[PDB]
Amino acid sequence: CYVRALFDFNGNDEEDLPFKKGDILRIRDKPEEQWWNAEDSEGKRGMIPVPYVEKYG
Repeated sequence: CYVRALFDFNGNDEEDLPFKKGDILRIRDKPEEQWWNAEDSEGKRGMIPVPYVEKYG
């Protein structure tokens, strides 16, 4: 129920869930086929790149 973001990304464009190369995100929603809704290290649910993140849990 998590993913490892092997790509950095800290900004604020489309509310995309930011992260740092080698981060973990808890994916709970996977509507799109690349941008899934996962949580950050604070629970903040946002858009996470499946191509930039791996499947962990």
